[PDB]
Amino acid sequence: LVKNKCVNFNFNGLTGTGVLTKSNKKFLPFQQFGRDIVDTTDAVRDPQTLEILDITPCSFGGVSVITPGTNTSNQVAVLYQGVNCTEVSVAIHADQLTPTWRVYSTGSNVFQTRAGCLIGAEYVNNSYECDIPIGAGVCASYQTSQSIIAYTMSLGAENSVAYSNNSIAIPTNFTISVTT
Amino acid sequence: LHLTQDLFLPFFSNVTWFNPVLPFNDGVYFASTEKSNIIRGWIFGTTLDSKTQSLLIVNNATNVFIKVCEFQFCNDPFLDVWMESESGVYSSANNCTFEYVSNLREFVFKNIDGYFKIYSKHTPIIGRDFPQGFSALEPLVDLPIGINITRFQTLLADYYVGYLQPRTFLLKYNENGTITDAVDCALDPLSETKCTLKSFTVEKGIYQTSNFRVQPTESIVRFPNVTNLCPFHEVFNATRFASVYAWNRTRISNCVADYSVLYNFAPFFAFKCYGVSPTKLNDLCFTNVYADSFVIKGNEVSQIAPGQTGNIADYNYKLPDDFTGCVIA
Amino acid sequence: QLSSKFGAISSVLNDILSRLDPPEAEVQIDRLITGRLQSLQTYVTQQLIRAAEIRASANLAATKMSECVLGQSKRVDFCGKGYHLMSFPQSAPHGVVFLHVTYVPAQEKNFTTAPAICHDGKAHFPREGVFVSNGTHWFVTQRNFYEPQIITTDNTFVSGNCDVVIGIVNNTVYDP
Amino acid sequence: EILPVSMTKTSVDCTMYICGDSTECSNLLLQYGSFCTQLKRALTGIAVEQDKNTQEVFAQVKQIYKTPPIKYFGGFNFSQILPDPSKPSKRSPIEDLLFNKVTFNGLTVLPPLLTDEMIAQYTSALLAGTITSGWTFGAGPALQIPFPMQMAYRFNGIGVTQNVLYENQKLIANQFNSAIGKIQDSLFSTPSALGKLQDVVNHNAQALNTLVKQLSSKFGAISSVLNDILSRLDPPEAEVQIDRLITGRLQSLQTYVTQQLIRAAEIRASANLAATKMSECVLGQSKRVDFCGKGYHLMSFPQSAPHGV
Ligand SMILES: *[C@@H]1O[C@H](CO)[C@@H](O[C@@H]2O[C@H](CO)[C@@H](O)[C@H](O)[C@H]2NC(C)=O)[C@H](O)[C@H]1NC(C)=O
Ligand SMILES: *[C@@H]1O[C@H](CO)[C@@H](O[C@@H]2O[C@H](CO)[C@@H](O)[C@H](O)[C@H]2NC(C)=O)[C@H](O)[C@H]1NC(C)=O
Ligand SMILES: *[C@@H]1O[C@H](CO)[C@@H](O)[C@H](O)[C@H]1NC(C)=O
Ligand SMILES: *[C@@H]1O[C@H](CO)[C@@H](O)[C@H](O)[C@H]1NC(C)=O
Ligand SMILES: *[C@@H]1O[C@H](CO)[C@@H](O)[C@H](O)[C@H]1NC(C)=O
Ligand SMILES: *[C@@H]1O[C@H](CO)[C@@H](O)[C@H](O)[C@H]1NC(C)=O
Ligand SMILES: *[C@@H]1O[C@H](CO)[C@@H](O)[C@H](O)[C@H]1NC(C)=O
Ligand SMILES: *[C@@H]1O[C@H](CO)[C@@H](O)[C@H](O)[C@H]1NC(C)=O
Ligand SMILES: *[C@@H]1O[C@H](CO)[C@@H](O)[C@H](O)[C@H]1NC(C)=O
Ligand SMILES: *[C@@H]1O[C@H](CO)[C@@H](O)[C@H](O)[C@H]1NC(C)=O
Ligand SMILES: *[C@@H]1O[C@H](CO)[C@@H](O)[C@H](O)[C@H]1NC(C)=O
Repeated sequence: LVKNKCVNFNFNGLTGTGVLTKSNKKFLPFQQFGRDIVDTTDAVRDPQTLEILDITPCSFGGVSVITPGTNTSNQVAVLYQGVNCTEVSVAIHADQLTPTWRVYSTGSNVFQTRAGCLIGAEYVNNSYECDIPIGAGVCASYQTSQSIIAYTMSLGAENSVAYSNNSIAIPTNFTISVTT
Repeated sequence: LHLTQDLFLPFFSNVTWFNPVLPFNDGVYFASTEKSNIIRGWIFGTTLDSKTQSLLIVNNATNVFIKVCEFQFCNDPFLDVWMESESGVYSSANNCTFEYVSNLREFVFKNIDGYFKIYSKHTPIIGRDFPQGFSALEPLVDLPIGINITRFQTLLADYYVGYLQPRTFLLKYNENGTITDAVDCALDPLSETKCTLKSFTVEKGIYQTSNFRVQPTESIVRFPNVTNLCPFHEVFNATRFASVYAWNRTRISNCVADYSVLYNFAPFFAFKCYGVSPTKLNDLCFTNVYADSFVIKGNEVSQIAPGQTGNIADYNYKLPDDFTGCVIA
Repeated sequence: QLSSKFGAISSVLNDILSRLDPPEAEVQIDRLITGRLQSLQTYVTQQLIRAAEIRASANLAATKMSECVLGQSKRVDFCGKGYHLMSFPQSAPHGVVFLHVTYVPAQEKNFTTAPAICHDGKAHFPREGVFVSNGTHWFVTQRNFYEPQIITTDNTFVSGNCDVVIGIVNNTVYDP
Repeated sequence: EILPVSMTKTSVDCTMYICGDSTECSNLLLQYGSFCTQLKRALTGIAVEQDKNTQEVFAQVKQIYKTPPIKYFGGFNFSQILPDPSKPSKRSPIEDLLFNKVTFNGLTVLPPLLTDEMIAQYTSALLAGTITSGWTFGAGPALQIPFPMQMAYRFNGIGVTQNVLYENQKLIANQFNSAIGKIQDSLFSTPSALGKLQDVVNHNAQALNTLVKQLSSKFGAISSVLNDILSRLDPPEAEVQIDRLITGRLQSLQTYVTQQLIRAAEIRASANLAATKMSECVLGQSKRVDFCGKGYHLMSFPQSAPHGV
């Protein structure tokens, strides 16, 4: 029996694919399988060790691509959605991935964010206006040498109004503007 | 801009640069760069024993004469400084079936549905370095050979060999009809958004594309704890057996015919299973199997078989025609 | 989508007829008919959904024309970013373009304020302006453009005596 | 007043839904045309519109304003709405109460572009500009003005002279404070207050549950599992059953997408109304009857909420 790894399992003629982890659900002694609210077999019991064994689905998501434009350059960045960077990296070092081009550049520079795993850009501690939205507050831009970087979006400058109990401000000039 | 899916030579693939017998894997790409005309053509077939017609594609003097024949010369070859002949690679010849008459000589050979497609392109480049750039290959001729070819060679008296894979390509057609550029849909992430957008120019932004999936690797099988077993020690290692006329009909069960213990305990000289294979007997277990206890002579066991006759077969124990079991002595 | 087989023999009408018996051609034509009917239904539904949005946009455009072109609107950030003045329409393919003229102040300047003024035991309030001071003297001005003026009786109105005003000042209110 | 602003963003993959890990089913889907690409296009359009709605509603200020060290505002408290710098996420108490009252096969939920803290910062900047500058920061540079003077201007916009506010300052401040205090108790005590916001989430959950539930339907076929059907009988009958199942699942997907489009249009209309209400009631004083509240209007303060304002 292999746990915490993606395998093909056959339990008493029940076949499937997934990751088998320890669970805490308590079956009754006459029950064998377990089912979710709709159809899926969420849990299963080992016929020999009599252990509750959570079947968990494989990881999948989008492979959305970030590019700065063909006219400017040719470098790109790849975002894997809804997966942590330990895996995917593991599934690259040991294959078993769907996209056949596999390795983009590796070369360290892997950033982990709430949207997913970002490969091909370096996170910076600066902050300014967003150019290419990515996920939860993380944006990307192309600057120089030249490479693609990711940072934290800035909502704008910080201005503090000098409030006072007896202070007022009155304009002395105006401007006429035309908008479309 | 047309998107098509067919067999092609992948971009930036591995190419061997050089009479070995190169396998024919669903078409090959050939490019010969010489002016001495040493490479006189190709041979195609599987065995060259008058079973498959050896495709003798020879460009003798001016234009290629596709002669589907077999031309045994004498056997022993040697170097020669006219004839320019005497290749004895093959042994047997037969009758002719089809006849046809008509640097950087690059050819593409494909066969599908009994049709041999030969695409040719001849750009008279002056040089030996591998030239970069784009050159399209035209459908020079097709042939309804309707045979199978798995092996090929080259006719001697400087060349590269490649193999093709199924792939999706993006092609650009000129305002003539000429193909000027192509883009692959597997190499690089960029040349997948290019295929998705159906254009050669991509603007700044984030683009959705295909999805990734972690495929499984191992195959675990966990059947329940094995607890029951076939009672046979009492049968096949007993104290005493019975006479032929007062045979037992011992009932057995829990029997997958899983008898490997008998192989080691008893070196069976005779083992005949007239039904399914003995190796496959472990696949299905039984319920109402009966066994018999016999003590018979030596030149009598051959009588215990379906359709046989004799004293024992006619008076003591008779087997059915559709007898499904194994006899062990 | 005319070329989709929809699980049939082929996507061409004539070949299906002149290759096999009319019975199976019936089933194949029925399959193609059902597929194309579903395609048409999807197209019509999508068109209706888009038309609803375009109708909403057209109603918004008509309202904006009626309220910004034919008159001056007081709604904030409706006929432009700022204080609205005018608007001009320009035709465009399947659309309209509006040129909004607005008013934006600049060149601010601070000073010191006071809600009311006590001159003779009676609090005074501006009729239409805001009281300001440049450090030494008090003036009353507009609310969006600096224009100081001297305080006088017909510039302010009196209401009550000076016992409830918090930030009250003791300058002089002149009379003509 | 409570208004929805946006809904959850979803993405669906055809192959993992219909032809699950089957190479014999992917081929039979290519003959049905280009349904999947246009479904993906529609879903992506909905997804981007969701973020556009929030950006239009909230991002109405060029610069972020911050309140000074909180001091005497003429007697008005404002503590229940201003951010509290004594706990993570930097929310306001009413916001905390609001947040504490609101509670697979091939489907995916995408996170919003703007996090909750950014929305909180926008709300704080709007509130600071409203209470320190007034209505001027909505039409150019912000101008400082004392709060009692701002309300003296506000009364002047409804036909009441300036005498009333200055001669009744303390009473008005006490009434405002009491109303603010009672608002929290009214919201906390009444359970069925945030109903419409919960309705959107409930509808989305029901739609997803219905979509995943129909995957077990047989649709008048041999069974609802591809493996058993494949390895039991001849290729032609397998093709027929797979075609039946494919048609049923395509119908389910089409129904789901159409429902999502209609609901998205409704939420778009609601978001446009909310943006108009913000721009006309918060950045200025409105003369429209029963638009910024029942009775003559004075002010307005926004508060963030899950998928709404
Ligand atoms: C068949 O049965 C006989 C009788 O029980 C077995 O004989 C014994 O074999 C063991 C082997 O270690 C000896 O120690 C005993 O002395 C033998 N018999 C006695 C007197 O107890 C025999 O091994 C069995 N074998 C098979 C084929 O199952
Ligand atoms: C604004 O309101 C808050 C809460 O309504 C006031 O904070 C309370 O102050 C009293 C003092 O009498 C304490 O007993 C309470 O414990 C405080 N509440 C909390 C939650 O700590 C605050 O004092 C008010 N502002 C002013 C200026 O009085
Ligand atoms: C990282 O990836 C692992 C995969 O084993 C996952 O369990 C975990 O939740 C991810 N995140 C963190 C913070 O570890
Ligand atoms: C005038 O008001 C502005 C408002 O931003 C403030 O920055 C400035 O310091 C003030 N000047 C004074 C109080 O002299
Ligand atoms: C209001 O401002 C005045 C400045 O004239 C100051 O003296 C007073 O202390 C302030 N009130 C406060 C801080 O409560
Ligand atoms: C006001 O602005 C105009 C142009 O912006 C400038 O020419 C002028 O000097 C400024 N000052 C006054 C007092 O008009
Ligand atoms: C087509 O090809 C001819 C040459 O055969 C050339 O003169 C002409 O300009 C081409 N025009 C196109 C690209 O349509
Ligand atoms: C059944 O379980 C017992 C106790 O763990 C073990 O000794 C025995 O080998 C098992 N039988 C099997 C796995 O067939
Ligand atoms: C056969 O049957 C007889 C019945 O009395 C029994 O005594 C004997 O042990 C059996 N033996 C075998 C070989 O089955
Ligand atoms: C304030 O205004 C008065 C009005 O005449 C003027 O004389 C004076 O120079 C101005 N500045 C100061 C600092 O008083
Ligand atoms: C303002 O004038 C009144 C009446 O002369 C006087 O009682 C009061 O003290 C004065 N206020 C100040 C601040 O001097």
